[PDB]
Amino acid sequence: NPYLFESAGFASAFRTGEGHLKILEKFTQRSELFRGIEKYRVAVLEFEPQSFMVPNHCDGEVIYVVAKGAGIISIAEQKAKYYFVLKKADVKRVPAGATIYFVNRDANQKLVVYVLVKSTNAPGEAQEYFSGGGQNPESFYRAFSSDILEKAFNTAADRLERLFGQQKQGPVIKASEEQIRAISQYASEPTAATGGEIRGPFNLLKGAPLFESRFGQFFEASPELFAQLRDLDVAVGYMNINQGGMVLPYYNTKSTRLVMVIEGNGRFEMACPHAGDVHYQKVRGNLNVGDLLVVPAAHPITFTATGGSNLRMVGFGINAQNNKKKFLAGKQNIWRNVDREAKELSFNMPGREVEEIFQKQDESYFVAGP
Ligand SMILES: O=C(O)c1ccccc1O
Ligand SMILES: [Cl-]
Ligand SMILES: [Cu+]
Ligand code: NA
Repeated sequence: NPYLFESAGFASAFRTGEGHLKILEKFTQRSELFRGIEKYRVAVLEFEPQSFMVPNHCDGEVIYVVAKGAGIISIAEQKAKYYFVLKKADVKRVPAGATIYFVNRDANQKLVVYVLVKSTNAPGEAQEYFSGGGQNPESFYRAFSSDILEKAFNTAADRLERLFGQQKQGPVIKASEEQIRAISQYASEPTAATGGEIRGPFNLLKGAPLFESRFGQFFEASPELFAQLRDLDVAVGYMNINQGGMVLPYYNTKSTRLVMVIEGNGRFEMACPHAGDVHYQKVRGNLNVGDLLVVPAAHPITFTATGGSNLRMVGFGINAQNNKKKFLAGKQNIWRNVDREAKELSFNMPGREVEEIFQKQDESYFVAGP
């Protein structure tokens, strides 16, 4: 099964006592089937209580989704400073090359963010550039010659050796309660909101889901409605399947989805046709917290919640503009927009009987699972 990337298969670019980054392999290293998603990476960042990330920029465009906890993100640009508060299920776009850091200000709970990265240059390559730090993480200022740094900073070499030579604790480090309180104060300060500014986070569970029943909900932030997604042609979806529920089988017309488990457990089945006559392989598996599943566009799929909790999933939708979900069963489904004769011809069954079978399910979207 090339579609399922267990959390264990993720690579760990850094790990400290205060945090870690896990990132998926370039999808094209797994399979040539993934040439369509070559520009994209998925990562998980975790911060321990009272932690701070050394300032750095990512060369890729980034979307962060808060999976667990609470915190702050700050952004330092040439001509602007931002602070935003991050809560569970908030989503935040960070422009490529923006210098950022995070703070987990909570004393007890980890802050866990799931990350989509879209490359701009070579497909799928993603790198952090530590402006902060010194020895570990290595600051990029150490790449420049001393004669250059001295002129640039108008300072003697010995002050610069001290400046870039004392950080050794790695990319995520402890911050004191007091340091945190002071950053919290700077973050709560009112600013002048301009046009052209980086936009703050939006809650994915805000307002009305795109569809629901008693057994689940699908929320989505589409690129049509969110300018900070529009230029990447990305949608962010949130699937909340009630304990013991399922989503009815469906396909996305246009948009391949990179699906990460937030909470709970489940399983899935997908149909995949990837000259003799077309055959659809059964792609099947289980899902745990932190797993990634690639759901290619046009592929029929169902997710089943298993265990004693809801199955909660976030999906990064690519090529998302005008995407729709075609449901394959339930009251509201594609066959409602097919007339009798075509049902009859299609299944070689008298048409009224096809209608009867297709209308037995009075519920839509989500139902009691097997
Ligand atoms: O949009 C999807 O098909 C999807 C599926 C599972 C989880 C989140 C999602 O956005
Ligand atoms: Cl017939
Ligand atoms: Cu396929
Ligand atoms: Na017929």
